[PDB]
Amino acid sequence: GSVQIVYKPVDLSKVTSKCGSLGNIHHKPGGGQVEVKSEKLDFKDRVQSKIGSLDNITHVPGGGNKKIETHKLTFRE
Amino acid sequence: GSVQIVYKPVDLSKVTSKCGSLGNIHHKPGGGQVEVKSEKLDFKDRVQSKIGSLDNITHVPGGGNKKIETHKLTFRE
Amino acid sequence: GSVQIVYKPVDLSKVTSKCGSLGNIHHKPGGGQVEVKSEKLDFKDRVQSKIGSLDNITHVPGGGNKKIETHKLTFRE
Amino acid sequence: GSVQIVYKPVDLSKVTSKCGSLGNIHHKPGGGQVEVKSEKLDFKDRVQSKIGSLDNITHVPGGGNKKIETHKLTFRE
Amino acid sequence: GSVQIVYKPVDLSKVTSKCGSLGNIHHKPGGGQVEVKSEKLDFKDRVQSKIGSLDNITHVPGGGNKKIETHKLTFRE
Amino acid sequence: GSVQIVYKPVDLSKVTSKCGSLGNIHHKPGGGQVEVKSEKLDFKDRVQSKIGSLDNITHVPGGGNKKIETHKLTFRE
Amino acid sequence: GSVQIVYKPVDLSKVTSKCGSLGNIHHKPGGGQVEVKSEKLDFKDRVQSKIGSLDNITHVPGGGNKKIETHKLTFRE
Amino acid sequence: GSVQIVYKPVDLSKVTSKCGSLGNIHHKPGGGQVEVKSEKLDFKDRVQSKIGSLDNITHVPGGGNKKIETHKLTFRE
Amino acid sequence: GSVQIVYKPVDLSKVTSKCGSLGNIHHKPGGGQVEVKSEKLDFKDRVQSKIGSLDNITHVPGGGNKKIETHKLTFRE
Amino acid sequence: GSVQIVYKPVDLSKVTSKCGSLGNIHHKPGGGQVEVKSEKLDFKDRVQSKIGSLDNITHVPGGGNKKIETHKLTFRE
Repeated sequence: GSVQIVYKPVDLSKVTSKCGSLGNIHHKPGGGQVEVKSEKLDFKDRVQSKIGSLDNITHVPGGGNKKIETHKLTFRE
Repeated sequence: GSVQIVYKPVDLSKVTSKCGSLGNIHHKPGGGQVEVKSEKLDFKDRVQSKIGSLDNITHVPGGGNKKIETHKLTFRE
Repeated sequence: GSVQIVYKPVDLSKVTSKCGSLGNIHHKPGGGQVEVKSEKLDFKDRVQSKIGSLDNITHVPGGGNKKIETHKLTFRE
Repeated sequence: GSVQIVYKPVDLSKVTSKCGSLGNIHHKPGGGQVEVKSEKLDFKDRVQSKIGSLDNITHVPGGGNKKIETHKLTFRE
Repeated sequence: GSVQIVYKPVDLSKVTSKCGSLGNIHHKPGGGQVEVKSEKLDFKDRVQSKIGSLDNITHVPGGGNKKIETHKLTFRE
Repeated sequence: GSVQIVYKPVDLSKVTSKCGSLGNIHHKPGGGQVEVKSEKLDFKDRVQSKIGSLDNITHVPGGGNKKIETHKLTFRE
Repeated sequence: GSVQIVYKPVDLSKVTSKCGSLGNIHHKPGGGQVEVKSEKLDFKDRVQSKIGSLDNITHVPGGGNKKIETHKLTFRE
Repeated sequence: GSVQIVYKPVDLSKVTSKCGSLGNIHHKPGGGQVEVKSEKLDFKDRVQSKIGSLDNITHVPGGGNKKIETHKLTFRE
Repeated sequence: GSVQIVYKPVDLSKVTSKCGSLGNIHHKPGGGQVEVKSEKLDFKDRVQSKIGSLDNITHVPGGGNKKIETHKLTFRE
Repeated sequence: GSVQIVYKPVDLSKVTSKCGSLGNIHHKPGGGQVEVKSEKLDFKDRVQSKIGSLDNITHVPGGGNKKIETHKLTFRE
């Protein structure tokens, strides 16, 4: 019972950006107010939690391109 | 019982952007107010939670292109 | 019982944008007010939750193109 | 029962950015106010938690491109 | 029962940025105020926690590109 | 007798190929026979001769693109 | 008799190939026979001769692209 | 009789190849026979001769790209 | 009779190859036979001769790219 | 009769190869036979001769790139 598996994908891909100018961004929000009340906290096992967050993010990449490639060969029995 | 599997996809793809100018963005919201009250918190197993969030994001990539490619060969029995 | 499987798709695709100018965006909302009251929280297993959110997002990519490609060969028995 | 598995994907990919100028970013939010009250905290097992956060991030990469590639060959029995 | 596994992926990838100028970034938020009250803290096992944080980050890489590659061959029995 | 000659041709040309897959070429001619009889050969001055040849050529370039350019400026008086 | 000659050709040309896969070339001719009979050979001056040849050429370049350029400026008086 | 000659050609050309995979070339000709009969050879001046040849060439360059440039400026009086 | 010759060609050219994999070349010709009969050879002046040859060449360069440049400035009076 | 010749060609050229893998070359010709008969050889002046040769060449350079440059300035009076 011969089994042959050949796995050779070829990727010549290209994720590209060109910008001539990326300027004059202004991020001036007014002041936020967050008031969170939790009487008891009791986290267990796998938990990711954000309580009372005020995030002011300015994210200006000249690129920002991305490429996620996943390869997976699975030979069970 | 011979089995042959050949897996060679070819990808010459291209995700491209061109911009001449990317300017003059203004992000000036008024002040937000969040008030969340939870009497008891009890998270378990796998939980992702956001409570009381005020997120002011300015995201200006010159590109921002993306390419998600997934390959999967599965040989069970 | 010979089995031959040849898997070679060819992709010369192209997801492209051209813009001459991308300017003069203004994002000035009035102030929001969120008031959420939950007497008890009890999350279990796999849960994604957002409670009391005020998100002010300005997303101005010069591109923003995307390409999701999924390949899957499955050989059961 | 001969088994041959050949795994040689070829990747000549390219995630590239070009910007002529990336300037004049201003990040001037108003002052935020976060007030979080939790009567008892009791975290267990694997927990990631953020309580009372005021994050003012300015992230201006000249690039910011990324490439996540995952390869996985799995030979069970 | 001969088993041969050949694992030789080839990667000639390239994550590249070019910027002509990356200047004139101003990060002047107003003063934040965080007040977090937790009556008792009791962390156990694996816990990552942030309580009462005011982070003012200015992150301006001339590049900022990244490449995460993961290879994994698993031969169980 | 003022003579001004400005010779500035501008060339942004582009000779491009994209081939996803180029395979499975078989060049299997039958055997040939060449018989040339002569007695005298008296070549002189500029002679490019070729007598009694049997060529089998498999020429498979990945692009094989050509660009031939020729600029001449001649000036007598 | 002022003579001005300005010779500034500008060349931004581009001869490009992209081949995803270039494989499986078989060059299997049958055996050939060449028989050339002569008595006198009297080559003189510039003679490029080739008598009785049997060439088997497998030429498989990955690009094989060419660019041939020629600039001449001739000036008599 | 003032004579000014300005010879400044500008060359930003580009001869490029990208091959993902270049494999599986078989060059298996049958055996050839070459028989050349002569009596006198009387080559003189400039003769490039080649008598009775049997070439088997497998030429597989990864790029094999060429660029041939030629600049001449000739000035008589 | 003032004569000015300015010879400044500018060359930013680029002859480039990228090959992911270059393998599995087989050069297995059958055996050849060459028989050349002559009586007199009387070569003189400049003769480049080659009599009775049998070449088997496997030429597999990783790039094999060439750039040939030639500048001449000739000035008589 | 003032004569000024300025010869300043500027060369930023680039002859480049990138090969990920270069392997599995087999050069296995059959045995050849060469038989050359003559009686007199009377070479004179400049003769480059080659009689009765049998070459087996495996030439596998990692790059094998070439750049040939030639500058001449000739000045008579």
